[PDB]
Amino acid sequence: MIVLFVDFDYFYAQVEEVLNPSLKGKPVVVCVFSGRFEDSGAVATANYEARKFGVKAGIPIVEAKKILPNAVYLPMRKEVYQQVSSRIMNLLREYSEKIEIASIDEAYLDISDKVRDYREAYNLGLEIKNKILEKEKITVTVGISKNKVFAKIAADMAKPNGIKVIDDEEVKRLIRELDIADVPGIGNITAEKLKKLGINKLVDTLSIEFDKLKGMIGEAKAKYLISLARDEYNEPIRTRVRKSIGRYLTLPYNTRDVKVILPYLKKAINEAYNKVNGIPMRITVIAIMEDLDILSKGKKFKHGISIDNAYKVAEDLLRELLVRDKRRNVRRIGVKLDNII
DNA sequence: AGGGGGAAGCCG
DNA sequence: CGGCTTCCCCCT
Ligand SMILES: [Ca+2]
Ligand SMILES: [Ca+2]
Repeated sequence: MIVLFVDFDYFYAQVEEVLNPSLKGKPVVVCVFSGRFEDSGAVATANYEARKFGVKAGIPIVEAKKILPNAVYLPMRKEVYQQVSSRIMNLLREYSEKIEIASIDEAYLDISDKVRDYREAYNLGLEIKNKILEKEKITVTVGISKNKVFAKIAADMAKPNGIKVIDDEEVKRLIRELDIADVPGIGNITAEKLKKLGINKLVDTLSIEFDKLKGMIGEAKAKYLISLARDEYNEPIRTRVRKSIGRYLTLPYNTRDVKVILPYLKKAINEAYNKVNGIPMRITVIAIMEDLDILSKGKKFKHGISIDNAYKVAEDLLRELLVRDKRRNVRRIGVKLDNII
């Protein structure tokens, strides 16, 4: 199996630069403004000119502005980014049908029965890059390896505007030298738990008894990590099915008054419904509380949920959450549409 | 043994 | 911080 992973470089910011070539070479900070205060909210994506100063995704906007007070701060334009992305994805479909659209800016291609050699793979990666740059004016990073995980590692190593192959031998070396924290799917929580016990590299997870590993990080990731370190990850390209579409709004203040909350919830459902190209069979209401804790209550039907009962159902789920948590106020309210068609 | 449902984790 | 995905209870 030969897998080619495509990772659109600093996507949102880069789309902004394409829409405005006068931004290129300037710190660009694409943010999610929350509307509560001016400058409230978080950074969503920043270009390299910004991230070289610590201004990156996840940090509060006011921190960003503290570090880089003269950068170009732009609000999320997700509909645009998504149009561009759908075009690049369609573009990618010409090179393979076995394709997994992992997210808005990431996609996996099984080019196995379509190259037969890693040279062809590299060259095809250059072809893909040149095509994408030519048609959509954005640079991507291509990773190529023996599976999805190492393709992604390759991309991670070559960002931005890179191309990288990880042959079998380099896989062998990587199992031994690559930090657990750099393993795709492994975040800071898992990495910290493992780090506490001297588990630092992939091969390290072999040194510890399975039951103990599972006891630390859960069966799933334990099986995952181990299979990687044994170089037995054989997982195939699964075509899409990412059936979650969400929408979240921050309330004008914290409150338990459904009379205040429900309105914002409906608009959320509204904007959620037109973002999706199909019908959800399951709806979940999601409340972010005042202590930032999150409550979910959802319902699935054997049929599609029209927007008009999405309102009713979601109001029921909301009231239900307000019974479930009699203590805290709500700070943000949202919805997740699942099981789409 | 199995499929929800809801909380925990990842990562831009 | 925000929005998705993963995962692991939990109750037949
Ligand atoms: Ca990415
Ligand atoms: Ca990682």
